[PDB]
Amino acid sequence: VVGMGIVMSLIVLAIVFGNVLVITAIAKFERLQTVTNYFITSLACADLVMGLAVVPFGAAHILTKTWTFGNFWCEFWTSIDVLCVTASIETLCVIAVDRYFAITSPFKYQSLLTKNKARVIILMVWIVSGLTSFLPIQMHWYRATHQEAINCYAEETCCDFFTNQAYAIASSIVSFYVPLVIMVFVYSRVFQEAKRQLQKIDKSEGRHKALKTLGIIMGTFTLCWLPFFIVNIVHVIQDNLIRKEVYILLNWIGYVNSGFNPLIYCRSPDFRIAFQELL
Ligand SMILES: CN[C@@H]1CCc2c(ccc(O)c2O)[C@H]1O
Repeated sequence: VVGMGIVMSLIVLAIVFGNVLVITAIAKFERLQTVTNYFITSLACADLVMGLAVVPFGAAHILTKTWTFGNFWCEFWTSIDVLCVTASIETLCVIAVDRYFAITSPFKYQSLLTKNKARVIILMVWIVSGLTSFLPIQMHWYRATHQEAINCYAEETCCDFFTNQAYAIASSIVSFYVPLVIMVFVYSRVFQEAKRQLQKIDKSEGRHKALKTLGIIMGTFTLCWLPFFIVNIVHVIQDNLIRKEVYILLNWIGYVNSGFNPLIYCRSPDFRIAFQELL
């Protein structure tokens, strides 16, 4: 009777609105065009596809309980989902490394990062993301062998995710773990440098904020994406261990992280000034 799809609809609305506003603010105002702002543009683009194309279809599968469209559309949708997730995570890793190189070596920062090199870095990230998602799925390498997967593949009405051990492990390793280690090392080094500067100032002037910022940045990403990949690894090893509904719920918890990115990275006085004029 009552339609409890409002919670799913608001997620799409917020994800579209925030990313569209960020993209328009960067594009229209020339005062915000900076090398560090191209990575934010790429991340916003990845988040925007997902609200428009993955969440709306996914909800219909959950609400209608059937996949009206064809099997080819299942393969295409799964490929887009994997592509966008891995691209967003790798963009976050690139942003962290850029901040590390900015803070650790200030004299050589300008030569290390130029407007030309950022283009190549972004293109390499997107190519690596595309190789992981489209090529294996579209060539039918990831498919399993057990009977339930075969029956699901044969029917053109159902649409469920079944994968084998090698693809699951390699996909998790490429998408999540190496970027996690890189960001951990980056932010530990940045925190050490900040603490040294604070103690120097205190020892100079004889007459918290960094911890809060790092906590926000690391904690939102870890809480959003860490729980899903653990069960992604586990469910292959032990088939009866984890039920499906938990898998879908954790995967949808992971999707919400796309709508939060403007809250963490975008805000700043210049971005606030830009946002004031548009609305
Ligand atoms: C449709 N759900 C998929 C299933 C597997 C998977 C996801 C995201 C990133 C990956 O590296 C994956 O291997 C999930 O979005």
